[PDB]
Amino acid sequence: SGLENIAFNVVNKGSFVGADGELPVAASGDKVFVRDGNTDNLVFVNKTSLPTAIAFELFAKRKVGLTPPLSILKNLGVVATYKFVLWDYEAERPLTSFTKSVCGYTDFAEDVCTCYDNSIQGSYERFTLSTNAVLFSATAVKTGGKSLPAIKLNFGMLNGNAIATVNIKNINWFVYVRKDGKPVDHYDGFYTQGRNLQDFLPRSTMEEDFLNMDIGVFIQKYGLEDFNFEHVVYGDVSKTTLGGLHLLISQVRLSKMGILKAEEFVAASDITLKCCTVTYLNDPSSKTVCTYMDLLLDDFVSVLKSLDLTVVSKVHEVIIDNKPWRWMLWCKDNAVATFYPQ
Amino acid sequence: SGLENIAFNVVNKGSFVGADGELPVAASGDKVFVRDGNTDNLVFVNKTSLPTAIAFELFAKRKVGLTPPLSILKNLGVVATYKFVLWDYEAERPLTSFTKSVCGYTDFAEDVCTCYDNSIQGSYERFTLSTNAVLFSATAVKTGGKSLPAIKLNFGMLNGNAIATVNIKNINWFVYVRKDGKPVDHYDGFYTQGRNLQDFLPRSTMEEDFLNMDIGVFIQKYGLEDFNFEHVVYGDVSKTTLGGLHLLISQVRLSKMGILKAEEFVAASDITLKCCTVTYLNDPSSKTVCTYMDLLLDDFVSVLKSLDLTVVSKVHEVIIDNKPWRWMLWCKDNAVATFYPQ
Amino acid sequence: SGLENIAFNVVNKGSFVGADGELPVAASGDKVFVRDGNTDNLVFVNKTSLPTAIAFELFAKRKVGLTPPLSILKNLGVVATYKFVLWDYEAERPLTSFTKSVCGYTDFAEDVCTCYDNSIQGSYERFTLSTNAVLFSATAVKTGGKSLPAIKLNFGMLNGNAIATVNIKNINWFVYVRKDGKPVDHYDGFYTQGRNLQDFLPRSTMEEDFLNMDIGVFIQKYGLEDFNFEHVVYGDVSKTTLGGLHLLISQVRLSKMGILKAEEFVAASDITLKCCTVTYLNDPSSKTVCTYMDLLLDDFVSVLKSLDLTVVSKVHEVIIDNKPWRWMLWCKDNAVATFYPQ
Amino acid sequence: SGLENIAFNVVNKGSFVGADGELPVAASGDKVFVRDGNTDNLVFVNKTSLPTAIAFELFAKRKVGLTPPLSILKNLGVVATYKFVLWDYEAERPLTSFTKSVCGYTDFAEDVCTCYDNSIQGSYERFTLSTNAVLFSATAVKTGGKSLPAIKLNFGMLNGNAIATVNIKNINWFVYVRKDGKPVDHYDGFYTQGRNLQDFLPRSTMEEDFLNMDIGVFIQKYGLEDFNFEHVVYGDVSKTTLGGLHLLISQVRLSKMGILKAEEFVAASDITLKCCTVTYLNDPSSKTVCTYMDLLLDDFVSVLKSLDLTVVSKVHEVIIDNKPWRWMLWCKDNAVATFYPQ
Amino acid sequence: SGLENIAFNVVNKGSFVGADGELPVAASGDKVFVRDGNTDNLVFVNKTSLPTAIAFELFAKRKVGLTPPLSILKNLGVVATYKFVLWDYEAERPLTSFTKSVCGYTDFAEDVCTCYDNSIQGSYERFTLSTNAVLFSATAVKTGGKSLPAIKLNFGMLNGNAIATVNIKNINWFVYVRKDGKPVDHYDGFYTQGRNLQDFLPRSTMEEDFLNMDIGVFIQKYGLEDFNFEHVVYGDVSKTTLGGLHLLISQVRLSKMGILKAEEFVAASDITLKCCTVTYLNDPSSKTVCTYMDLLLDDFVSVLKSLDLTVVSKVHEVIIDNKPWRWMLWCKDNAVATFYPQ
Repeated sequence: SGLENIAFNVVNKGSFVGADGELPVAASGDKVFVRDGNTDNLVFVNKTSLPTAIAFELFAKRKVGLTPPLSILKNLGVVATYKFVLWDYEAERPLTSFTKSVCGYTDFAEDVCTCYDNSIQGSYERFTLSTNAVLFSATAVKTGGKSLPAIKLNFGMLNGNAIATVNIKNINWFVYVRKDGKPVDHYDGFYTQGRNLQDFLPRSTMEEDFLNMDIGVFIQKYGLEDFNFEHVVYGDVSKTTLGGLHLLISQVRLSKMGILKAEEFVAASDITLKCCTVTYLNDPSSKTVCTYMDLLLDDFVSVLKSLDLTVVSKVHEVIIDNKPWRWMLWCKDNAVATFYPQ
Repeated sequence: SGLENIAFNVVNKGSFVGADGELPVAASGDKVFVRDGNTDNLVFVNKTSLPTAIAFELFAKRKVGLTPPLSILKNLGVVATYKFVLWDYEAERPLTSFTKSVCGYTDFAEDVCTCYDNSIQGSYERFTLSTNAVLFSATAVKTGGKSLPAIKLNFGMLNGNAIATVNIKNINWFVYVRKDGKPVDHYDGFYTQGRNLQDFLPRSTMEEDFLNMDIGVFIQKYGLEDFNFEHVVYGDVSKTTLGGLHLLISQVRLSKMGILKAEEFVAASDITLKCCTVTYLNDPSSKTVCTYMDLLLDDFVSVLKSLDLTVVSKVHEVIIDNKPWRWMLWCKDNAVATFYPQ
Repeated sequence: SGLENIAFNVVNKGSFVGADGELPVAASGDKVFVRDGNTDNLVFVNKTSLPTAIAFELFAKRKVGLTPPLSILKNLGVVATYKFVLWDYEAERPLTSFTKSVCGYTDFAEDVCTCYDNSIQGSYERFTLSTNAVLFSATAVKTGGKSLPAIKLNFGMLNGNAIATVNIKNINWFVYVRKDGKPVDHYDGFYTQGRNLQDFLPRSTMEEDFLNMDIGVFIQKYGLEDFNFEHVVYGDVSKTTLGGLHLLISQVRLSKMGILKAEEFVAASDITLKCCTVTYLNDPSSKTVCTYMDLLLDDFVSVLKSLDLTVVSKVHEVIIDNKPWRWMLWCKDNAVATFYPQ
Repeated sequence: SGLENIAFNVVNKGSFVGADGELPVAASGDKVFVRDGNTDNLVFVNKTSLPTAIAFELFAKRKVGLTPPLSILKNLGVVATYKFVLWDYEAERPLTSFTKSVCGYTDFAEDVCTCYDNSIQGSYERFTLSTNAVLFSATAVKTGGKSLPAIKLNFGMLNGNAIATVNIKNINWFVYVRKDGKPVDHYDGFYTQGRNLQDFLPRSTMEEDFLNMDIGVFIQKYGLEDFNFEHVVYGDVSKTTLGGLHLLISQVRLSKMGILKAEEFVAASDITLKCCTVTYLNDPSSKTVCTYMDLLLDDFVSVLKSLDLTVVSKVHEVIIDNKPWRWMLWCKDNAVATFYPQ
Repeated sequence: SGLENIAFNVVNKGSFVGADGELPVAASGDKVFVRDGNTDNLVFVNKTSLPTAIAFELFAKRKVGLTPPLSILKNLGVVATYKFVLWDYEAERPLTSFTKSVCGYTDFAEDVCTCYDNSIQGSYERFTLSTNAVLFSATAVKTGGKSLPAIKLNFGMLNGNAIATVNIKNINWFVYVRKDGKPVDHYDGFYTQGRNLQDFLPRSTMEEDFLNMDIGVFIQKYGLEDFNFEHVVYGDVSKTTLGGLHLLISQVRLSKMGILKAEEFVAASDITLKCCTVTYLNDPSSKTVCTYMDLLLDDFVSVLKSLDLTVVSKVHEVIIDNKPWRWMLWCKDNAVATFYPQ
């Protein structure tokens, strides 16, 4: 019921909930203001390529609180969301430029891979009829008494903050794909965790141990002697060009030791393969193009312990967030020399 | 009911009429667009200091078709309009920055000189109760069987075009003032006509005659020999500095003779005293600060024929659009030498 | 003496002090630049709805160093400041859109509730003549009686940073109201402290103890057993929906235990009742609409210890920053169940 | 004395004249507004790449009224103007991005080819000392009866309008060059007239005759039979590709016959060689790249009657506005076939 | 090869490296977006006074990784960089508005003081021929074993992060000046270190000691009793006006003790003399205009121990970053009272 009503919701409920009320609002350049008697309050700054009042609407209509991770949805070719929007809080930007039944300006009429939120009346039915589509759900989906083959997540986001099953608290997402007119049989692979350098929290004993233990002690405990962990995960800050360092957790640990900067090529929370320029001040070291992923450390190790250490170079395909990724492996004398994506 | 509904009205009815329907719209910088399937149509360009979507709303809510002239309303200290807006089509801009019960963003809560349109349910009643306010009406206003003292206009505007009573067609506006808590007794003076150089049409036989006749013939016919009409109204293009030329109609006539440019200091259709830089190409002449008014030529003459030609210099006060204006008169040998405003 | 002079002051003294000198300046979009020979330095970014050069001037003319808290001024209906501006450093914005004798573009000629700074020549006189106005000063007004009912503040701001009387350092503001033509008799209630989550420093032994002590120990020491402090102030992070948490200090303590995000609905330092979306990562918990105020913990307690624990539900009115606020109280078996604003 | 004072001058005197007074002004995007109590009036729209308040200042400080033609000044490599600005009314833009002693933001400290206005105290002295510089003056500059020789113009501009010596009215400019540390000996060539298609007026009997006479009659009278005037100047509208048409006056004549559009490649009034896409509706014909110059028809003809009609192709150099221009000449059987610039 | 190719490089390599590939890009306001199928990703936000696509190009063409400190280059009057740009990461802005052979829009044709990067083919040759120019190099420039003498730096920047020779890691820059047509003989003075308050790391045992030791212990160890170190460097937070505090390291130490804010007057990383408004919350104290420099503590001390403590006031000239700086010295009874720049 108009921008004045949406402003009322955003100011009083932090998002559009369908509350009654109006505030005077005007977009002006990339800013949204609300007239508060004798003062104009800034309530929104547009970092999208959309018109400001539009970006503001979509932000107000984002799914608030508990949300599914973004990169998987992006990876499944999601083009538009149905009756909600998913906000990338890191890039400041909806998941895509397109919606369905959200906003006239951005609505995308053509049949296309659409993402449905099971918590919303009728989205399941529209999803099942589709040739290509994705469904997510706080719970599983069935027909029979027995269910539907599924992507099962034991972590998620909360108002754009990374959260995990953790005192005993269950964080679950069920994500379903239909493609070329039929359910996808099965879902392989690992899932990126969606954490960031500043707010990183460990989600496994092995991760706890990586951050807390001495190097030799951690390597011994988990039997990693043939994987050049000191290079590949710990990072080698001994030359001016910083070696390896290819997980998020690598940065986390090293920044406990000293001052570490990581400058992301393109700010985003809906991407699997990440990349930054990384600088370590204390023992001056940097790597201009530092690829990395936030893989659960257990999963990464599990990948290492399935590699052939006898070849000199192979390219291995790892399935992460539902997509094959090319990881280069250099070996030497039955130990890993380097292991990196691309 | 939201910008999408207002866009629907503007695109299909040229203004907001309360039609049902929605078009996707977004302001972007100083432009308004409507999404037309695969194309964005530009429907509005903002030349106001207001936020673009706001300026667009107020424009959509302007009084359309037959309107009262603007400069009188401005001159009566009008601060806000009640339940409509008056659009200055020349400046591209509402009459003031303020409304009442039109638009949250621009609404002005405090009691102030408000302008009411009698065609709108309830505006008369609110007007009568006010300490300061203005009312306009297609017809007169009474209590008794006998009426209300009034500003009576026999001309007006039509979608921002100047129109006059003229085959037999009546153009009337009745404008009423209440000030310091009571009706204004009486209304003196003349009214500017609101025409422009390009679209000027004569409204009297004398005006017809000014444009059509020879100079000597026109002067003789109307007995203007002691008023330096050749200088004051016809304009003297014989030196590089163009003399006199102090009515709109002066420009109109001279531009029939040759190429005349008139560059307004500040574009506006709600101002009484006008001013431009005027250039005549054929017999190169110009006047940097050329004051002028669009007075009915009869009224101007009537003012001349009430001046004392015996003084060397007096400043005369003329009442135009309800305001005293200072007109300088230099006389010499019982004829006018110069007569100009300021 | 023009924008060039104001730029000179801002660049060399961080504000307009009346220093002589000039620097080439241009606003461009929402930015202000200074030509430094071969380089344009960005000196200001406009987050207000005012034109950029104008927002820049008012920022340059803000009261620098020691300043009174803002929300009380806003609460006393202050519309404009006389010969200075109060900068909200959090919103990046003058206190209101209007000044008096500061800047032409923003000056507000009409008689209205004006705020005067006693340190400025003549402000007290103008204040005393006013029908509605507020006065603030480092010292209190005296006259045998003698003082003049003033909301004696023992804390303040300092370049937008919260500071308190604290080694022995006095921070005082005296704030006077005239309303409907006469001094306000008396001033009741408590005052918000204006601290933020990141910079929070305790101001009382009780506050020191809330941050440092165990829960049971703190509750016992202050006899809070019947006030559900574990829910109302400590916060309950045990479900996905985070319970209670209704003071700034609540967030402060919880962020010492783990990673706590607090996303303000509208950034401002001139508002009394605050509100955010709050997320706790370590034991995943969040509250979408989390009302809170930064009350002195002693005062809040004092409020608790004046409630009737025998009713099931009452709405209590508490006076904070000179305004009645509705606080909801659910009781159960003579102990507080919930106590929150609205 | 500040933008407020400059706004006062522009609104009341149409330019900066040094009048006392202030109006609240604010640039906002590419627009400048003045607060007129309850209304923001648009007084300037920026079409320059300068910041808006700056472009507004330079416009206010332009030379008003009688001005020298622009393209010659541009051709003499003028980089900055001393204590004034020259406004290109067509492109809406100062002659260059640079001034000296006009505006801090655009001032150009380095010694460079500067243009001086003899009407301005001290400009002649600074000009004479310079290594490279241009001087213009409405009076010849002297020496001892005799003179530093000059570019002598018998035409000029008036508030951006083309004007000529013409009842008996003298329009003169005297333009002087110093280059590589010494007066320029002498000045050859012709000068473009600076007219436009809409406001074109003839400046010679030959020009009068070209517009008014029949083609054969005009050609015979002036003995033009061997110059393909019907193609080169009249233009050939007989095919879909419109032939020749290489003078302003060519367009002028043709637009008297029917509807002619001429879309300039780059709007400017400071350029000698012009170019447009030209379309004739009545007998559908167009030329995408139509080069032309506004040469005095007598001068153009004078150039024709100094060509060798015996060669098949030569490139001739013509001096126009103090610069050599390459004109291509195709001849056939001792008559011109084509004659065009480039 | 076009903005699309530059976007490809920035998104995939974090800068322009000459990689092949294209991404659709568009600047819009002060933002640059890349079309990623169904989504527009924000890749750059313009904080410069240049047009956005241009600022974006210069950023992509910055020197990446190991770079020379900026303020010295600025101090040597550098106007343009040859075939690279130096990015000020703090102000978000090239070092100047000008380049040579980088970008057409910002290229500066005229001979002027140019900076050359020895790592770039042909820059040394162009540098040597120049009348005024600067050259930097990670290797000393030679002559016959010996050398054109240089500004020798044992510290530098790394992707905008301050770094020093430091396990054993050499950070060197060699900076050479030519002026008035000939090598500069010799280079006196000290060099600012380019650190910031947040990322400050000590570069000397004395610096280590200043941060870690007690005040008396530090002063005694280094024999500083006659230099009012407690005021001049430690700072005096005991009054509401915070005394002395004239080094970066002063802030660093104090912010270890409690909450210290330092608001820079103009954000920059290319300036020697710094200045801010500094506020200490815990013991409320602030200094509006707080001048400071990040000098190696050893160098500052070295300057102190070369002062005459017998005068009451002298102004001392100190050479820092190749420039004389006026430092005021007040003495009293053969001990320093105050010592500050300006």
